[PDB]
Amino acid sequence: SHMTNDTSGVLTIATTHTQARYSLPEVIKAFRELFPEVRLELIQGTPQEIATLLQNGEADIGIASERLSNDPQLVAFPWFRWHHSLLVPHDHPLTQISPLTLESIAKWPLITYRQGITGRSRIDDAFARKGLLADIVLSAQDSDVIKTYVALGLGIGLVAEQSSGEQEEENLIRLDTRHLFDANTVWLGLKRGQLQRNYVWRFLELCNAGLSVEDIKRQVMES
Amino acid sequence: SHMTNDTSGVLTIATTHTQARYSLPEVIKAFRELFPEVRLELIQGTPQEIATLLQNGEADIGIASERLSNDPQLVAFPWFRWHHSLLVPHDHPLTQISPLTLESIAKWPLITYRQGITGRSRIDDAFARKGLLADIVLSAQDSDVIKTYVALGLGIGLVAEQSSGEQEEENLIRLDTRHLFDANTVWLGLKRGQLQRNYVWRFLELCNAGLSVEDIKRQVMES
Repeated sequence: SHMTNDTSGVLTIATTHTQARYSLPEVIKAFRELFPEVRLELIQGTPQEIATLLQNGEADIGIASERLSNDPQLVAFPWFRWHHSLLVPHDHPLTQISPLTLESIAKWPLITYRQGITGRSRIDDAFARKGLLADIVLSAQDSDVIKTYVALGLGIGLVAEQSSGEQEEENLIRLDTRHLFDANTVWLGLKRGQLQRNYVWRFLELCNAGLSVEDIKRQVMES
Repeated sequence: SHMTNDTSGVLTIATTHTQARYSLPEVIKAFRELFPEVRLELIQGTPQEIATLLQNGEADIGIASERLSNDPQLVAFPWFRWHHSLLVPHDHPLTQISPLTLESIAKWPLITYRQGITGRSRIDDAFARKGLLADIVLSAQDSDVIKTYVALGLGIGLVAEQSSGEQEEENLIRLDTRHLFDANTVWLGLKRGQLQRNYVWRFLELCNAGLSVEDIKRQVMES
């Protein structure tokens, strides 16, 4: 097979709860087969921590939807795009509405992410187009807390579509609302101007077949 | 409790992933029956955030295992005690190793809470008594990330025992390690010298048959 079979080292990834649970596992699987002798470590944190770990060299790759593509000291690459969905009890009024609207949604107590995490600004901007503030009864740092309080009757949720919405957890159900909110990007961030072991560049290629190692590198070293 | 049918206001509780998921829901159900007209809001955050929100009055009650009982500006009451347990795949060597010792566990990749959160220091200290550092292969902000990576194969997990609760892990098993680590405590904190609405005082009581309302007030106020 491959030439990367005795490649060794330690790849440290810093990431959020969202990608840790809903996107990375697949990629990690692929990477462990490809690089069996490379130790992989993860640190979970907020976007702001992820950016600091990057600028200190405490992590090799940072993965999040916020603050990586706007840091002078990093360089970030698109991984995939995603949208929020509505998470509601299986028989909630909103399930007998249609077309779903922002007006519609703004009527219910809302359970979603704190500011500056998992696309929260997209939710806010969506309502702002209609002059509205959302009724936020729970500010979560993760989709799992959201599911708990939707199940518990406290309000409806806005979550990342990939948080599976919640397909398994029965009595809950995801309603697609692509038409109401703008898209998000998950970013792959590296420290600007910093050389990296081979398995680091290879790792970006595994998340996004659309990236080329040459172009990524040429672009980290621009400065 | 028809005395309190028309009690109204906003109760803001600040808390961690752990209690938001595994202990509060029950209490919150109780509270919503008792106080149907009071609006309940939750903020999820790190223990240090929680302390700040209390200092600022941005939250009425703070609930966490760390940093509340040692802040000069807060007053904290014990809610209950809890221990870590060991989360491993169904067919893992550790399920075949018997008596489970620190030294044994120390051999494997650990997936556990980051320092400062969900009793991590009970873990570090336990190991330090044996001259050991744990191999942290993933440092987590919450127990669901830990579940995902243990399931994936990355390593074994040290998790709060209470996170087993619901939809309990398919092909994972919890091994009892109370004899190996010390207990943790979950605190209920209020701002010291702060006056409150009647329902805040009740929430605390509702949480703990131990404390009475008068003793809570007396002790928050005494300084």
